[PDB]
Amino acid sequence: SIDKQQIAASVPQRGFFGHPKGLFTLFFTEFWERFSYYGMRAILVYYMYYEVSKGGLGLDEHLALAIMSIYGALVYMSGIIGGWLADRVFGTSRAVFYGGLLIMAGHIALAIPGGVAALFVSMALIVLGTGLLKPNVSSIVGDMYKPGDDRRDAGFSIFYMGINLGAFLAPLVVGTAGMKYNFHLGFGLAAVGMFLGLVVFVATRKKNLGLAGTYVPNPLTPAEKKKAAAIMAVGAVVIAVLLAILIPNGWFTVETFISLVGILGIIIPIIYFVVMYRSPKTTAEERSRVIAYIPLFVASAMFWAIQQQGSTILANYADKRTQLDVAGIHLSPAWFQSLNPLFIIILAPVFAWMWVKLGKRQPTIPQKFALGLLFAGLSFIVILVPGHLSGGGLVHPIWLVLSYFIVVLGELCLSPVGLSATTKLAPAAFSAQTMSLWFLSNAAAQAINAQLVRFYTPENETAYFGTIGGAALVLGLILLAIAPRIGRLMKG
Repeated sequence: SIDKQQIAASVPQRGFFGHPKGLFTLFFTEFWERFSYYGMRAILVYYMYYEVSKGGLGLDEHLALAIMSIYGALVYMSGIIGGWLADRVFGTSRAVFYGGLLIMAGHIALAIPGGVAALFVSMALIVLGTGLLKPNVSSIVGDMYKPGDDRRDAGFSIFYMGINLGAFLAPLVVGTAGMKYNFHLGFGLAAVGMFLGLVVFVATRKKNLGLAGTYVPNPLTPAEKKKAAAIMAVGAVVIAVLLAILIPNGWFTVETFISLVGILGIIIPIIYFVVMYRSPKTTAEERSRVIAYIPLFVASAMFWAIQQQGSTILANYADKRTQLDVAGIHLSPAWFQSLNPLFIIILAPVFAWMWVKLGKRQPTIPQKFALGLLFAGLSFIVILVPGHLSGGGLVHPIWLVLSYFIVVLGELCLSPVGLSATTKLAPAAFSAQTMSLWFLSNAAAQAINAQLVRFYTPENETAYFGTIGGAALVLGLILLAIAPRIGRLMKG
């Protein structure tokens, strides 16, 4: 580990609107990575189930939606693996570079002509790449600011703005090109986008970032290196023999893989909670807090289940259930993916002002978890209405827009206090696993979403939206009732 002051001494402190010029490097690196990921994601589901004559892969709609959900789950889990790799072996800067290369390679696999096999390879590359780049790029920006610098909070705020900006612009650019012209063109623009991010990072990181991220904070001992390497070596071999027998006659299929991730989505959080609660490095007070964190984890998972279905289920809804031909123009179904980031950009300052204005009268963190859950459930109730009232046929796009608007209201309640809630209720011995634990509920939600896809049909569409939305409302009411007890248990 290199001293923070010596790190800051290597980084230029000016050059980018009162901020270090390294922020420029990191803002645009992450922007383009998010742009590419969100652009590709906006059209990926359509590319999967559209007929082959339309340039699609011709897969079943349910299979496509399930794969999308597994995709997001694996990406979230990959950030945990990748965060460990930078911290213990690569360094954050080197992780961003290698990750970025893998991401770019993944987009290329989609850009070039190919079938379902090309998609699976692309998925693996992006999952691995995003895991290395996404969590580690945000680690470097902190390195640029010396302790006591009041520009730090402002720097992160600007950096995070690029994530939303990439999320807003991508479906309008990559989505339009992919849907209107050709799918591979859109995937190609995503590849170009990531390439732009790679260029800016590689070319400018030496001067702009200096020593930041070029070191290994927690390197393995020599004995650990041999211990680690053998496990993956044995691990890699063991997986290979299994799949070789399983692929033709097992039979390990994409459905089995989807089921596995669904199994992992339930098992993994359980193991995490058991380990924390049974840990000999925990106090009695901390063990009670872990228990108190359980309903908060469940609420998060329920909320993110609905929210992340906006990129899957509602994506299919925009394409199959929504009147695109309005006002003499044809709306692109991928454009609806721009709704969530747009509403976030506009409403987030309003919510912040509201919390400030409320002051002591503002809801507590567990109550904000409940509010988020109530809004999420409401968004599904609203969404079923038009299809329910109409005998059949497409519905007005205003219903879907409203549904996205409502879930954002819930997101701005739960999400900003999500990590904060996790830190306050996690034992000091597990203080390092705080981000992973918070990410885990979002990952588990998406893994579960994939199992729920089969229930989403035109026949029981009302039942699907109603049961899920109803479940969120019920849990929301329960959480409100136990919120006072949980709030008092929080550290502070």
